[PDB]
Amino acid sequence: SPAKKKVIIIGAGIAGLKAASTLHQNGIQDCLVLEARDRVGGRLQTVTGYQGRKYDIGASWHHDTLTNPLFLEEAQLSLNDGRTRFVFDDDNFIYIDEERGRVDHDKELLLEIVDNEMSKFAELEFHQHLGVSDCSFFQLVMKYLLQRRQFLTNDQIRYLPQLCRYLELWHGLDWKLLSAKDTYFGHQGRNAFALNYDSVVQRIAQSFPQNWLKLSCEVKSITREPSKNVTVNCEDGTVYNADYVIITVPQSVLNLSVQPEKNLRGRIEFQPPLKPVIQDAFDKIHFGALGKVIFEFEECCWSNESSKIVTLANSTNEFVEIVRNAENLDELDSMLERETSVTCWSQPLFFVNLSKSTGVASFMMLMQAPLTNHIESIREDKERLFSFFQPVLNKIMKCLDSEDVIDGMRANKPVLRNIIVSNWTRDPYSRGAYSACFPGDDPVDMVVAMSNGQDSRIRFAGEHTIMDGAGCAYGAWESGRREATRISDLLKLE
Amino acid sequence: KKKVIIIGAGIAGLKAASTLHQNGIQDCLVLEARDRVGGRLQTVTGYQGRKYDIGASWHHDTLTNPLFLEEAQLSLNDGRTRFVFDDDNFIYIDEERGRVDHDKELLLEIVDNEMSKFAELEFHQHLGVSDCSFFQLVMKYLLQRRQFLTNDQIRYLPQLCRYLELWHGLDWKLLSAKDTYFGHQGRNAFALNYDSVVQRIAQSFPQNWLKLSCEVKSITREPSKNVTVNCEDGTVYNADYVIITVPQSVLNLSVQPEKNLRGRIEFQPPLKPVIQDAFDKIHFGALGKVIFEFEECCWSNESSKIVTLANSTNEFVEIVRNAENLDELDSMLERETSVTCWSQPLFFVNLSKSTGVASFMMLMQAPLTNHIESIREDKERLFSFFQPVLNKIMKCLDSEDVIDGMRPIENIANANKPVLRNIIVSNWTRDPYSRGAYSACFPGDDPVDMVVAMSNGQDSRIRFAGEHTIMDGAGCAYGAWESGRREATRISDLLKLEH
Ligand SMILES: Cc1cc2nc3c(=O)[nH]c(=O)nc-3n(C[C@H](O)[C@H](O)[C@H](O)COP(=O)(O)OP(=O)(O)OC[C@H]3O[C@@H](n4cnc5c(N)ncnc54)[C@H](O)[C@@H]3O)c2cc1C
Ligand SMILES: Cc1cc2nc3c(=O)[nH]c(=O)nc-3n(C[C@H](O)[C@H](O)[C@H](O)COP(=O)(O)OP(=O)(O)OC[C@H]3O[C@@H](n4cnc5c(N)ncnc54)[C@H](O)[C@@H]3O)c2cc1C
Repeated sequence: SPAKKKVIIIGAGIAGLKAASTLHQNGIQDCLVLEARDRVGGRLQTVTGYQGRKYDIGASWHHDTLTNPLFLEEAQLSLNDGRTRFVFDDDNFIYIDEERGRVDHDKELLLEIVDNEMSKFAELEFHQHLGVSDCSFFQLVMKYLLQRRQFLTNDQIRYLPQLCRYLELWHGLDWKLLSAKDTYFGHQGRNAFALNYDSVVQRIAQSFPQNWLKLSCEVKSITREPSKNVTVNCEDGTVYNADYVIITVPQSVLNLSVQPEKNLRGRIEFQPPLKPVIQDAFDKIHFGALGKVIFEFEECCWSNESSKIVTLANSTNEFVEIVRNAENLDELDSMLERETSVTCWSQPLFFVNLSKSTGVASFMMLMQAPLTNHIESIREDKERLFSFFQPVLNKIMKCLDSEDVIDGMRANKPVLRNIIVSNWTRDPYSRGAYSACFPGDDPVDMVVAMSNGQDSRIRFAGEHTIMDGAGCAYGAWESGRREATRISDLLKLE
Repeated sequence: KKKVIIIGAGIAGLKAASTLHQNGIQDCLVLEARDRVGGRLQTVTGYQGRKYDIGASWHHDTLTNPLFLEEAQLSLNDGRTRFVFDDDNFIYIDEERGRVDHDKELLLEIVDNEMSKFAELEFHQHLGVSDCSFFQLVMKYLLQRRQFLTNDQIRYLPQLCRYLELWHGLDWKLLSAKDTYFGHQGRNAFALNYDSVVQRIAQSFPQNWLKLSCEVKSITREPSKNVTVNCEDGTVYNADYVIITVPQSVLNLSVQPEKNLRGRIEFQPPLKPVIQDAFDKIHFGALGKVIFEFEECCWSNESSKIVTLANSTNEFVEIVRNAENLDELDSMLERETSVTCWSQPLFFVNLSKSTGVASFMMLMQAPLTNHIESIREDKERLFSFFQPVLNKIMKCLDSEDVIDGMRPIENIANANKPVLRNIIVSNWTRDPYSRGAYSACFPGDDPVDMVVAMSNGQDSRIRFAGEHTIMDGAGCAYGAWESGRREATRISDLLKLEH
């Protein structure tokens, strides 16, 4: 009964899609790509909004364009057909405080400058020196303020910590949940806003046999018969046999495997269960929750000075006073515990003014955990969403020379037509955005256990399974290429 | 006759004396060729009593700079102001285009940042695979990334990124690519009187130790147990240990012919190969300074850091687009003079915003430096040479063209126009006791070598100190300061532990 297959890939995200592509390109046939959703792409998904406008609600950028192999590949194509597949949209950040207004490039505040000194401080804090304890990003910032208070103005002490939190939008984590050791990292060059990551997804998906793709099939278990064979079971009853399998489900979905209860959507029952090294790696790495909100307006009636805008959370002069009077990190903690609801100003938010970079009168906004989890939970209540983001949307329009926003969801004033929201934390085949470090996490344990496979036949691919480009679309891509190559060679020696 | 002999009263030599004294060492003296202390640290006085550091000006790497932290503690204790954090957002000016900084369409700072990453990736974990000139490195980048750069970015980015010339005091075709990018361990603090630092240390040991105008010309280390030193005037001192702090450039004369060169010291026996071979790894740049003193501030204090970019050409762009490789671009870059204020980048510190003084402190680099210090006394010519960039700057700062008021001919209808009252220029390249600014790398150079050679010393008795004898803070005031405490400590114990 079990139909024979050379290789069976679980998940049609970019890792799985590139693993299949690699296999076909290497002359391997009789393979399959099992995907639980009714589409390919995984965390790469482009959606349609007001008037046919398109937005990437998952990944949006090609990072590290200096080294990024996926980007380079895409750039080569565009060098021939002259087609526009991406656009370099890095720009000078505009920072907005609710009270003070724009604080970027300010001749008195000089925030970007002290931020740079802070990064250096963090680097001098962990780089080189072995054995330093980890601690949260927030605690790292307080330590910086404490040690350098003699060289900072009251305004810098107040607004710097809030401006530094834009890093929260790189991890999808609040600074008190984020590992200080993982916060900073060098970007290998400018980023490139993909103009349809779906275009990248379809190009790869289409580079191999289409009857290889099986959508809407949710894998529920994988068994290794200690006799060169692997049994896979789709929920739709079908059973398969294969020499090899490449598992590319999110680290969060795979986690479900090391816990009791098998009736969880997306969970895969492994027999034998995943090795202890893999099991144990889950206690040393976690998952962040970066989310997106697409604010679509009728037309562009605001300044297009920049395509990057960050709204700072609220700060107070009281905080400055506490920093001035604290004797040590211990007292600052005590004094800081000063005693109410969560508003659009309770945390930083990162806005992408697509008007300037793509010409579309819309804003792409990034949010972090825990806000992401609350906002996605009420993803349906548009009225409530507008109320929540109304004050910061207004403050932006002010700073960008415009009037308060008008709710046109059902000539001189910005009219909001639609609001789109990500759903990654509530989606069972997602359960979050991507791998992230809580203080104490060592991503290396997971990368090592994943790339060494459960055994010779059961392998892993995905953004959480590799070092360079970890968490990125291109890293997931490379991992796909990594596992398919190892298998092509092995089979090649058949 | 003496226990320790310190040659040079720069900050390296003065710290070394301060230390020895701090460890109760007796009978030590400081021999300085000049008629003052401070070496490359010199604060001069100009119009209306304004003071300027014509040598070192900033405390670099304030996060780790131990000299700076010491000054900071002093300030915490007495409230006296010893420095100010003058880092600021740079204003970049092009003769034709005007301001090109923080531009919504040019975004030069962002690509310059990428430019920096690329440089790290090229020399990263490769053992520094064959260095080239900063200029060459920049061309590689332009070529390899042209597909992702606009025409104007290709034109102005190379010019803007040359601000790095003012950090080395070397033009981009003479500068080592591998050493072009530095750490910058935190903000910089402008010393509000480095003379305060020099004075403090000079006053921390026996005032009778110092001997000014004493040019040392020969250091003889007899296989016995004492060293012999003789100033040019004839006086000969002999001591247990000797800490030589003269600048690398001067020390590099000991390995040349003709002991008639001013400053050159004759070693007996000669400097071992290791040391002499160290000088083969280039070194010594020529950062220079010009101070423009105005009657009063009549320009906008938008920033305290202004950089005028050297002229560029669209013709250059066209060539980057065409070249098919590094060799074709290299040769396709053949344009067949005259040096003007626009032939190189110039760095202007607008002291009005940071220190409330109506002056500009301008930094220049080799080969321009030597030419400008050559005519330092020709005020009229100095004015004509920089007049165009000065006006270009004043225009951008919402002011008028400069008026020459250096002579006793003041006017009354010039209250809205900036009035230049005086110009002050350095003389480091032409001063025999400095012969340049400080250690620097020509492509192919390797500082580690001279550092180890100097650090190791000629022997347990003939030691070295100075901004070229250390790794952390190399070429900086604090590096020289530390190197001084270093040799001091060693010699200290070798004497304290004895009897
Ligand atoms: C909001 C957001 C923004 C992001 N922005 C960026 C960015 O700007 N740049 C960047 O580089 N990265 C970004 N990322 C990360 C990037 O999207 C991911 O690294 C990458 O898409 C992960 O790819 P993958 O192939 O490993 O996994 P997917 O996460 O691609 O997983 C593969 C597939 O497994 C399927 N699957 C799960 N369970 C089962 C099952 N039981 N049976 C069958 N199939 C199953 C899933 O449905 C999924 O399609 C972002 C992520 C999010 C969530
Ligand atoms: C234009 C300029 C700008 C600078 N800006 C900065 C800055 O912003 N920040 C910073 O950290 N550094 C700066 N520096 C560098 C800083 O000035 C030096 O690192 C430091 O002063 C070197 O100190 P030193 O003690 O090693 O040498 P000096 O160079 O201090 O040398 C010591 C002494 O040796 C004496 N000497 C030489 N030959 C003989 C001889 N034969 N006999 C007796 N005595 C002799 C000299 O006259 C001199 O006084 C700058 C330098 C220049 C030229």
